[PDB]
Amino acid sequence: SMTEYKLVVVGACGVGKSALTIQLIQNHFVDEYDPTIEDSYRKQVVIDGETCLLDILDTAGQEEYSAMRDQYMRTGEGFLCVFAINNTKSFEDIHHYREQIKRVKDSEDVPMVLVGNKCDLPSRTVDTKQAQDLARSYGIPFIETSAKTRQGVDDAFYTLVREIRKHKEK
Amino acid sequence: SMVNPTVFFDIAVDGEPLGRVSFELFADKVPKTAENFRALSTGEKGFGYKGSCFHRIIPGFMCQGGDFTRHNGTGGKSIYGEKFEDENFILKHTGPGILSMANAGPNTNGSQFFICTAKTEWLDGKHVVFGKVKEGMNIVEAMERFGSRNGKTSKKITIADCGQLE
Ligand SMILES: Nc1nc2c(ncn2[C@@H]2O[C@H](COP(=O)(O)OP(=O)(O)NP(=O)(O)O)[C@@H](O)[C@H]2O)c(=O)[nH]1
Ligand SMILES: [Cl-]
Ligand SMILES: [Mg+2]
Repeated sequence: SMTEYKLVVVGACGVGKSALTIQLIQNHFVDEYDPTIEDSYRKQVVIDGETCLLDILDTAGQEEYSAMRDQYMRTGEGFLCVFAINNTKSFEDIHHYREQIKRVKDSEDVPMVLVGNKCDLPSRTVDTKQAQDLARSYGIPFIETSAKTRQGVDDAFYTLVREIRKHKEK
Repeated sequence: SMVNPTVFFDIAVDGEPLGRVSFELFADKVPKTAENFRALSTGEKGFGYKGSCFHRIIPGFMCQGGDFTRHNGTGGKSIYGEKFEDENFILKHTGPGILSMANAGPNTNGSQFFICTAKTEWLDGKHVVFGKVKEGMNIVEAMERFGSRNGKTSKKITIADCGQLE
């Protein structure tokens, strides 16, 4: 049999939400920035021996249109919360995204993964310990990724599915 | 108008003529912003809109264009430099035909702009309104039909020619 998971990718503008999604779906990376309005993708994978369909909603970094963003969060089962390791403000923004998800879904325990993207770059401003400490404070995993080299891309999405499955056991 | 300049765009669809859209630019109330768009429409500074694309068209909302530097929706530049401040918010997004500046947050006006195809009042106070379609709203409605929910157009919509009307 299989299962299906609604995954939602959120985070500040330009952190690599789409590049991570496109690596997962289409196995390529481009330097050109194509700013998102909204896109959805589907992919069949096997995670821990269990086949599933991933429904990935790639959201824009903006946080206006609360009516639409609240609906994203209501429908979503797990959330990739992405920042870029060379953008301190995008790391500081993570708290707001998490608070909105908890509010909309009426829960302190929502499946989430903290993703520190662009780890290929030499311009780091957020160190790993900072991110691990933040993820620890939330009780969620932290995954370092590069959409450019594909480092950690599968891990980030697969870990999120593992988080959903753990939550469903409760 | 006795005071406000009129500029035009000749719109093309994969290079084929679609029609002409003309705009009244509200120099009487938004002079710096209107002058930027006027000059980018004549090309008199040596750069401007001619040849550029309406890269983001979303039915029910707007037609956005004006990136003649990166040619991919991320670029743009004003006649004052890469960016200039929000001049005022005197005018509001009151319905179809309103011409307003696109931006990346406060005080980041460059060359990108959008033409509303409906009232977009949630943009009031955030985007500087500086003109309106004078003639050719039917051409804007025709452009809107090449858009999609995520803004991607099914055919390439360009400003094949543009300039100022006497
Ligand atoms: N070096 C490097 N560049 C990356 C990485 N991920 C994304 N980029 C670059 O960063 C820019 C923005 O990436 P993108 O995936 O579009 O970001 P986004 O978070 O989807 N932006 P938006 O909120 O507008 O949709 C692009 O130029 C992209 O190539 C990465 O891991 N490494
Ligand atoms: Cl907007
Ligand atoms: Mg994106």
